[PDB]
Amino acid sequence: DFLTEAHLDLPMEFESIGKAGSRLGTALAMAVDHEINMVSLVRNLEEFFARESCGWCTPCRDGLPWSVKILRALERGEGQPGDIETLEQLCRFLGPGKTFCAHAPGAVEPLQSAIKYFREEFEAGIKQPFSNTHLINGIQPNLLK
Amino acid sequence: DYTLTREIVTDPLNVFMGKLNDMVNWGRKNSIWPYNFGLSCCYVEMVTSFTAVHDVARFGAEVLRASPRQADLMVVAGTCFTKMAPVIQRLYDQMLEPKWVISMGACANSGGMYDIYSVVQGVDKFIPVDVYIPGCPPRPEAYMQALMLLQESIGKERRPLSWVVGDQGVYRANMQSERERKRGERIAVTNLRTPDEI
Ligand code: SF4
Ligand code: SF4
Repeated sequence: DFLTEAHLDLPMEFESIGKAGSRLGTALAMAVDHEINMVSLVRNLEEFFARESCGWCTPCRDGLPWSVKILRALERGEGQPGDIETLEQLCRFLGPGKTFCAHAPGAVEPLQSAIKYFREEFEAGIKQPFSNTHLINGIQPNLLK
Repeated sequence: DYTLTREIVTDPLNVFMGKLNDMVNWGRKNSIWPYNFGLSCCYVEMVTSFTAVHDVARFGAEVLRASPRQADLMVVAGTCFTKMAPVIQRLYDQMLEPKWVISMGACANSGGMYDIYSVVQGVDKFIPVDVYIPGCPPRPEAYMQALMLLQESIGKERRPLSWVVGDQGVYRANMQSERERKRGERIAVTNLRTPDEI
C-alpha cells in the first residue's frame, strides 16, 4: 500500500508498517514525487499485475484486467460514473482468502491505498456519463432511476 | 375444381340455368342470417361487429335469428366445450339447407390454447366448416372478412334449384387458398412501423 509523508516517521518493522495500513514487504521503498500522476502509476502497476496473473483463479485473472481497463479510461479522461466504486469493489473482493494465492491481494493493495489517499486524481478522470448500451431502433429502453 | 356432396369433380355448369344458379347464389350470399349463438369471448367480437362502429348490416347480415330454422349461417364463435358439443351438433342439425359454418377464433378452429381435458380440439372434429378465422379473438373486421370469403364461396357453388327436378348434389368450389393468393404481396413486405409510436 502507498503511504504519505506523515508515515515517513515510522520504523521499518513488520508490526509498525502493518498498523499504518501497509506491509513492510521487501523493505525496498519507492518514492513517488509530485510530478507523478497517481492514476497513471496505479495503471502501470495494475497492468503488470494483470499480465502476470497465472490464470488459475477467476478474481485475479478476470478482475485485474477490468481494473486495468478502468484505469486506462481514467487516464485519458474517459471514465464514467461507478468506475471508482467498481475499483473499490474489486479491491474488496480480491483480498486475502478470495483468490487462490496472494498475487491479487498484493495487486489491489496500491489501488486501494491510492484511492484512499489520492481520490481527487481518480475522480478527475470521470468525464463522460455512463453508457453501456446503444440504442436499438424499435425498442424503447427501460430507463432505470 | 369442385367437391360433390350427395368426391372431386369438375364444374357441372344451358345458359338460362346458369343465370338462374347465379341469381340464386347472389340472393343467398347477399342475405346471410347468422344464428345468435354465444360460446365465449369470440362471440363478444362478433356482436361488436354487429354494432354501429362496424355495421355488419351493410352486407345484409345483421338479422341474427334466435331460431336455427331461420338462420343460414352458424358462427361457432368460441370454445367447443365437451358439455356444449352435443348442443352445437343439435343446433347445427336443426338448421335447414342451405347452411354454412364459420369457425371463429383459435378455440373453434383447433381448440386453440385450450388443449385441455374439457375442450373438443376444434369444431371440425364433428361438424363441417366453410370458413376458418384465426385469432384469439379475431377482431370484428376479421369476422367481416370471413363473411366476405363465405360470400365468394357461396357465389360460385352449385345447388339444386328445386328438389323435384335435376341433380340434387351440392357442389362446392375448391377455391385457391388465401395464404397462396396473398403470398405474393405478403413476402414483398420489407419495412413496418416501429412499435415505439401510436
Ligand atoms: S491470484 Fe494467484 S492463483 Fe489466482 S490467477 Fe492470480 S496468480 Fe494465479
Ligand atoms: S379463441 Fe380466444 S377469444 Fe376466442 S373463444 Fe377462445 S379464448 Fe376466447
